[PDB]
Amino acid sequence: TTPHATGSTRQNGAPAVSDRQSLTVGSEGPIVLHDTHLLETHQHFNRMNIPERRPHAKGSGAFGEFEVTEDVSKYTKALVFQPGTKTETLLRFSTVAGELGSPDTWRDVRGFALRFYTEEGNYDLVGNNTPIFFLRDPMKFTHFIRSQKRLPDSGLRDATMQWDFWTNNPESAHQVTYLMGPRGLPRTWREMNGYGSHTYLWVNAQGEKHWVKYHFISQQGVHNLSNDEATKIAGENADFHRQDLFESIAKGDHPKWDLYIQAIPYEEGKTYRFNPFDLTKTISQKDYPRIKVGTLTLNRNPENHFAQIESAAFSPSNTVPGIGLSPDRMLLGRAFAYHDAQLYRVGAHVNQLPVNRPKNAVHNYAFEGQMWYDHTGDRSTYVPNSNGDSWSDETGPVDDGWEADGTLTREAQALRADDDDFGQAGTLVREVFSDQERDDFVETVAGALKGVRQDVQARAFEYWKNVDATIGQRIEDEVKRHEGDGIPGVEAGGEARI
Amino acid sequence: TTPHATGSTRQNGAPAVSDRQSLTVGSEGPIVLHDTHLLETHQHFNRMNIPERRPHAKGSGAFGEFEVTEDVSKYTKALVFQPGTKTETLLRFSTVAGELGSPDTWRDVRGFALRFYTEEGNYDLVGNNTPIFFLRDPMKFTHFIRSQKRLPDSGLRDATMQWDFWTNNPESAHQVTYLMGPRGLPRTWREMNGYGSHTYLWVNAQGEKHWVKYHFISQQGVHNLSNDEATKIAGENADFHRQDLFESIAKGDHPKWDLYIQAIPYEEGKTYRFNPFDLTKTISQKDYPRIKVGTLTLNRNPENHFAQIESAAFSPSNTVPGIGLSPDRMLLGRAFAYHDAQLYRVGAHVNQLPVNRPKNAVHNYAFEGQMWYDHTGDRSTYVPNSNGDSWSDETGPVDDGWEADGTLTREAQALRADDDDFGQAGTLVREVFSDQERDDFVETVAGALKGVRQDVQARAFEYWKNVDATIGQRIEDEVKRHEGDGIPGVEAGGEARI
Amino acid sequence: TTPHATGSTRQNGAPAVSDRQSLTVGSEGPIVLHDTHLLETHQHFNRMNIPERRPHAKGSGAFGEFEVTEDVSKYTKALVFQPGTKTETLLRFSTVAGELGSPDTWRDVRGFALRFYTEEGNYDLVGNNTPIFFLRDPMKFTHFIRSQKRLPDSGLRDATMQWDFWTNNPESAHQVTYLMGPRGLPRTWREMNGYGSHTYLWVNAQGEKHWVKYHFISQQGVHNLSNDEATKIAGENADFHRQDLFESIAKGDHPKWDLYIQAIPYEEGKTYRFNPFDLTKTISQKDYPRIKVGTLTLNRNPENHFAQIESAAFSPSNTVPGIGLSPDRMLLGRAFAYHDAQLYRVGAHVNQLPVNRPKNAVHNYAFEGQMWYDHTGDRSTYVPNSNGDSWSDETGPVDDGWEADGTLTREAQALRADDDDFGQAGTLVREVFSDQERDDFVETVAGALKGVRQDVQARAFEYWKNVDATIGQRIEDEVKRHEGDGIPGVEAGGEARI
Amino acid sequence: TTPHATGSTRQNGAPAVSDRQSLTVGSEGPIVLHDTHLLETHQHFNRMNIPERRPHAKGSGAFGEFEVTEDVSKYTKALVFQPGTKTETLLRFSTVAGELGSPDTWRDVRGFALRFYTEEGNYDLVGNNTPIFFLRDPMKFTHFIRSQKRLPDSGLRDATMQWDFWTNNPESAHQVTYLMGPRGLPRTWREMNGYGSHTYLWVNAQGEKHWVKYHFISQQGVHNLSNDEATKIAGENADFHRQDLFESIAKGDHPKWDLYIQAIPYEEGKTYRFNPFDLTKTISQKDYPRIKVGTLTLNRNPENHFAQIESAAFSPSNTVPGIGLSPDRMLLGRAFAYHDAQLYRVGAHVNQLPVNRPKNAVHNYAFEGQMWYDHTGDRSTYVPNSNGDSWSDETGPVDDGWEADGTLTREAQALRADDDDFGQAGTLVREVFSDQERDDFVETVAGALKGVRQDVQARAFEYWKNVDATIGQRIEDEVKRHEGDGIPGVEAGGEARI
Ligand code: HEM
Repeated sequence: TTPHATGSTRQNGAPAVSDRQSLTVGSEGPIVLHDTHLLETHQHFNRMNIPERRPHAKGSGAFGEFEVTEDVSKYTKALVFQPGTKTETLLRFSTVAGELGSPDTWRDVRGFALRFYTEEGNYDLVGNNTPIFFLRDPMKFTHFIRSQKRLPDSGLRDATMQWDFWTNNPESAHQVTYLMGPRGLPRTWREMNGYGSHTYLWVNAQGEKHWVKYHFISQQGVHNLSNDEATKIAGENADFHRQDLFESIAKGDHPKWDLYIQAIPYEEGKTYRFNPFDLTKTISQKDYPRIKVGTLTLNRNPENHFAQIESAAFSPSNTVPGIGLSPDRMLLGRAFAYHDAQLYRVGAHVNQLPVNRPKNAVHNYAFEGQMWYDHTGDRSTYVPNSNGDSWSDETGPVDDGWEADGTLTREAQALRADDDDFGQAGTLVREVFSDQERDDFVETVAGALKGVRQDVQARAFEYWKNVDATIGQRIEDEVKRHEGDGIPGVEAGGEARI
Repeated sequence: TTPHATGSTRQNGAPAVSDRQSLTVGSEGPIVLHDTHLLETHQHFNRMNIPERRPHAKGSGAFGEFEVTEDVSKYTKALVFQPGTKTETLLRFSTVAGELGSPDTWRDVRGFALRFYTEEGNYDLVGNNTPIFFLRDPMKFTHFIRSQKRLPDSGLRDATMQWDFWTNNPESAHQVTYLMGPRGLPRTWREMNGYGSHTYLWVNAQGEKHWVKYHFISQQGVHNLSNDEATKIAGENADFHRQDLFESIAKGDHPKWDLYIQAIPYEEGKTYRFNPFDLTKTISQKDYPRIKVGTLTLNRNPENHFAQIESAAFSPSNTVPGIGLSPDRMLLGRAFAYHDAQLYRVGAHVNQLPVNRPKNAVHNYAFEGQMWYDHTGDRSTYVPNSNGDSWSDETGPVDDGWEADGTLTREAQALRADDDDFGQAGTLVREVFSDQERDDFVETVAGALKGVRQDVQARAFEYWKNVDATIGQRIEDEVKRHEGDGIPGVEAGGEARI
Repeated sequence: TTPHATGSTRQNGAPAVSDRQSLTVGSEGPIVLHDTHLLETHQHFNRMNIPERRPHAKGSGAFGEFEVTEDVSKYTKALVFQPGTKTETLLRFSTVAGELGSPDTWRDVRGFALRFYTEEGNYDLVGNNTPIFFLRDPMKFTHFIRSQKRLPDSGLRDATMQWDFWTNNPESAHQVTYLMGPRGLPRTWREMNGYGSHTYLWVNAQGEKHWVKYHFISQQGVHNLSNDEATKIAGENADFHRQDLFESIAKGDHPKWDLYIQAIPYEEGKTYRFNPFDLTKTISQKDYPRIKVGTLTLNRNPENHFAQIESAAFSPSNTVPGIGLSPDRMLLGRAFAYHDAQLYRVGAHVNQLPVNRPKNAVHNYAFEGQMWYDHTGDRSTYVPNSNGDSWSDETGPVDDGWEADGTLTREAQALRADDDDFGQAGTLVREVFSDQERDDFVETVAGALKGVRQDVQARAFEYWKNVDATIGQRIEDEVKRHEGDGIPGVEAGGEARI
Repeated sequence: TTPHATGSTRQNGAPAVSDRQSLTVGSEGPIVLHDTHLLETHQHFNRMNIPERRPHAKGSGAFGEFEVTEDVSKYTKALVFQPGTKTETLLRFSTVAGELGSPDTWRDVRGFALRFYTEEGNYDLVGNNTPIFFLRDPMKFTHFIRSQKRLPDSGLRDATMQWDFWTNNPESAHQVTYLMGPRGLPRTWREMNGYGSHTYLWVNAQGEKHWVKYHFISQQGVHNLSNDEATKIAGENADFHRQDLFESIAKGDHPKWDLYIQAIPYEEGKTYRFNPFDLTKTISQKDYPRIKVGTLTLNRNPENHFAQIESAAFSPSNTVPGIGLSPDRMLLGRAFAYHDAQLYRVGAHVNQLPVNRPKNAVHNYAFEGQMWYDHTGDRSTYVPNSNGDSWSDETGPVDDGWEADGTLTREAQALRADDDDFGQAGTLVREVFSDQERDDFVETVAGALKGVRQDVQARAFEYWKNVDATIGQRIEDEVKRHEGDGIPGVEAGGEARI
């Protein structure tokens, strides 16, 4: 306490005098321009909001730990996955389409964004609750997300727009099937699996390469809500998932996931009968079984949601030695996009905020800019230099690379032996779902098509029949009778929609 | 169509070639850095979101017309209110606390933001659906809004925080009573009244001054939802109000409001038994009756929600000759705050966007800055100048002013004869509400207090007993039995809250 | 060093691999999109620049110490000025009109911006190298600065614009005389005086008030350059002053200034024969003599110019207990303007950057926003609260206030007995300047008028004759003969100017 | 004029009342918070400055016209270069290293940024006044520019840093030779040549490809200043080039350049004895002669420098059909970097500002964002769509592409038969320069090395001897005697430098 303290300060540390009354000319007079405490507090209030994420605006998370319990050193040299290693983590969960204040229990994909604070940098595995996605080229991603959001005139979400996009981009079928099935509505984030989705590259100490898939299997099981239940919860508690996570950890109920990988030898990646670089494809566990790595535990709530969760900036570009990207076009687009969005959303120095700083020493050739908190003193700004300030200069083929040859083109990826748009979705509907799940699926899909413009409905019937003739007929019959579930978060029809 | 057209362009107008596939080295190869269409489209996608309004993030609106049907020329010289004048309008409706994607049917205040595109500038009457507010000094406003939003650790709304603030700021009682009563949940925006809330100054052609209140009385009546109904709708259709407005106008059902004023002679403003400059007070219609002015009709939907509604920037500083502010401290704070927030939210040149431009010629001493669309050529940048570029230089007392005298102070406004924190709220509960409304009010308030930390509940009981001894006891009895309604948008208790 | 280190890292702390070659498909192939090190480094490079200050863009500074050597406790309770106190300082010097890369030796005002890192907050005394300024109302300031900068079409500085403004605002005469005299061209920043210019309020422990002027008298003396010398230096070394300061401190030659105040009793401020609240007036040292306080020494160079000097954010609003503002309209405008500019220039959290943080604990009701480095955990966001998080709530007249009474008006300040626009300037020319200084002054002013549009020249002759009939005739005679010095930084005439 | 007009307005179009006095409580009282005209004007003034370009901050330009006078339709299908076509242009000239207010006559590269407003989009040819550059990989560019700017502690330019960079990157020799020769100091922008520097791709109507170099040969000749003359001018008139251009056009003296290309058949690009994709190499005019295209005339000054020149945003990504990029790594980096910098410098909608809009219709899949002036109404936001809103979907090899094959690598480009770092520079010194130019060159280079740290000087002597043994010895001898010219804009040595 200072001699003239009053209970709080202005931004310069001087006593604020009052947090409750403005500076006026007498009790009845106007406010004066030089009420600097009023000005500082209001000008800051007016700049509290930052642009929400696009997509995945609505979310929350927690800190935890990852422990390696198996030996996978033969597949990677990454320090984080070496035998016995324990690493601090941060995980943010999210929906995709909805904005900052939208209900948690809308039918949607969920994000599973995981950071490992490793000894050789921050390693971000930015996943979802599905092993696949709707698209295989990033040029389509902007269109997709806009189709999932709002009409330009009325500002409403619209199933007609969603189905127009999906039916005109049949590569979407595998993921749309997954979304419309039971897993479109997780009961809690604790009761859903996480996946890397993409094929990544692992490189071992000898330079040998494997293509890898990541699977985070919940120790709490996979539990889902019905459309009706999720709708009810959306009204009663729009932050049901956020609350559940925080309360579970606060009570000492720490959720866990076991990490497994699939590991494909380098050369087999080029010849496998499904394209591992096609994000719409899963890789059969019969061909490439899951191999255990270790266990993820979440055990610590944030102390400040905005500083630690909202301001967190995850990026697939945040690889570490031993782990690389792959020829998956969607992943390569992501390598650019996140960092770019974060410069706008948070700032040029987003990676100097405590939650985004690595544990190891950063020695990076970047200087100046707004809000530069940790400056580099008189370090040289150029390389090579004669001043003893180090730089990197490895030449030749990179350890996390691969080969390419061809002419510059814009075209679809070449099909492997068993690649198509509909086969894997079919397999899901026919072989994986139970009878009860198929019944629910029909009611969901028919519901999602209710009120959809007729020409778009007609294309949807052909789309679903391509997935499976029987399910597609069942959906068609129900839509023609105007039956089906209400879908939390979206509807179609009426004068304010297409 | 150009000779080499492909169906769409890049930002420079050159053909885009593809909106569907990225530029790769062969079909199987990586994406190249020089896919400039991928880069432009993604970099723009990443900068689509802007900071949401704080407060009043969730909203929508429509264009319309205001017609003057009475003669109020004796009270004001403002062109917009002269006999027979018809003026184009824009109205945005909103909630207060919730973010961009939050349900429309939460219990809350609603915004009623009205712009008139007058011949002498844009006149903004930025109102609410209540004639009063919770506070009488703008220093408290930042605290209030933060109390209505989320806890810093868990990110949840919390009734304990809301009641802690309200019970420690008893000036809030009049508005908290209004909010907890029937009008806290409008059925539609068409079925709610709008109010200026503040006293404004009107000045006539001779310089005579009146203090005025604005009242917009819905021709559709005032209709409200129950807590249970609003909760159900929040789940089923989070954009119920936005949809209702758009569909009603699209069908030709144009909602109307009649404008009335109360007009207090200048000197009587200083002596009236309730303080007209205290935003927590209504002015009795027995003392100062409502006088009709004209009728507001909404008749045209936006063609682009984001450009015309989200990017609209309303401000109480946007007065026109004949209409001024008043010694209401809250209004004086608002004169600064909106324009300031909009510089951050939209940009320095927010008032050059079409929706925010006036109809008349702007000749303003402001130049340069980012995104300066309409430049001033070689116009002089300073005054006086010898180049024939005009400026303003009226000296002496302004026509929309008043007197003040005193020492610089931070203290509460002096009480008029009948000013207090609780009397008007009481009158509402005892005399205005029906028996059924009182019964509902008890269930609402008791519900809002369920799970609230006990020390804060105890202060709430004293607060409600100060409003009315009988209602306060009824609330206390119900809270002690753990009864009451669920309140859409908020709750208390549990490990993630206070 | 990590096991896989390469000499530098990316922003996530992972090895960068190369700071010298991009990632390509073979040696001859294109750059791939996923060269994330290329992207991070370029995207940061592209965001290194921040808006330059307006005005005072060109500058540099150093750290030092202020030691109180006299007892002025009877005039102020401010901790920084209590007997024997030593306080760390930061001082930035600057010109006014020129941009970031403009020569240091243009004829101009110099800034003298001094921060004291006190035990009760950062106290900023943001002065100039003159005791007066050109204007007495902040509405004119924007116009003035724009007149000192560039024409809207050609982008050139123009003496015609400068004189058009000055001659149409005769309040400018006192400062224009000072600027055109010897002190318009300091040889070094070490060899110029600094001044607070404005009257400030000092309040002692008993609540007694004095109006104060600050004077920083250089121990190195006041030494100036001729127009010809300054022009030569502008070509040979555009950073002459910046270099001089850095080299002098590096060699151990620490420049010093002694601080003196003038102290006017509170009531005498209202009756003195020159208006102490008029920034165009000096206060006679015969009436109110200088009183010594202590000594300022600069002794430490920055380690990083951009982080410590460019990103420094000084503000007259940064008062501390014992020191307040005054009824000087220009000072009251400054209380708002600096903080506002800094939110745009640097960011919302400009006062969390190390150079701008106070030494004492900040407990301020501001939360969230972009680049929030030092978060407040779970501290309450509202007041009063029941959670033990303190706030301020002092009521009544503030200790650094004063009285006012009147109607809202826009008009000139009332004249004291001896106030006018020209008298003090005259006194300077007639009584203070030597014969040689008068001769130089004539050559400077005539030079500054060379090529000026004839109608503006004619008004300038009347202006100078009002200052002093003899000097004004001498200037007129020289201008009519087209004689006079070239003025570093500006000229008039020709097809690209007025 | 409106009935209540006062000579100017606020931003909402209402009369401003005064541009000269603030709103106070009586003449002697404080300024009130609700002086909204003071607030608007100051808040805008505070946001007038935008980040300067990095690099090429200091510049100016003019509009003009390009006329095709020859038939080059066999080489390109680009509309802009078809027989007889006349196209409106905008050209911005600039230096590179210096900031916004830095003198025009520093020794430096000059920018030559040319936009053609074509019928098929804006085509930007963003050149320099040299056919080569210092570097051949964009990873080095950030380092280079930072080396040309200021030391991190003192904020001074430093020749030691410049030479440390250049001598450690010997690829720089060709361009450093050009810069240190006569053409480092153009007398005017009218008296310098412009060059595209890079190889670009031209594609004709049949799909046949040629690699092209652009050369803009001044009809005013090439005229240069001495170091001493340029230094003198830097002091006397820091805006000498800006003024010269504006005055010449104003007087009707319209500067012209003739455009010539070199055209290399596609296959010969891969085998030519100098690498056409190496920006440090010129292509011999004996092997590939210059072919005339047409003439560029500048004939119209800007009406607003800031809106039309400062806010102009040029980009090499702004190609048009018939013109593509090439495998030059530096060009490929530029395709990303400009647009990125402009999003920060100006805004997301930089290409909606009038100067940056194309003449033809833009139909681009980008929506929303700050300051969106020209919205897209209810146009579909996704593709394909069933709503009649067109998109692009060309599949297969692009017309402006080429082939690549290899593994992902970071390494130097493979050498052609006659590629090295020093040979072309030599040829310049030995064969192109006259005796007098060689004498001047020695004095320039020796001057540039004066005061440079001895170890860096020693490396510079080896560097210059590699260019030419005789010139290198002459430079060494002069440096060891401490002789040489002063170089405008830079020096070395002393306590504030390396
Ligand atoms: C990889 C190498 C280069 C990179 C990354 C690069 C980057 C940039 C950037 C970011 C700007 C500022 C753009 C803006 O803010 O509007 C710029 C300006 C400029 N650059 Fe480049 N540059 C490179 C090489 C070159 C070369 C080789 C040339 C000439 C052939 C050139 C000519 C120019 C010109 C003339 C400007 C100023 C344009 C104007 O007047 O607005 N640059 N450069």
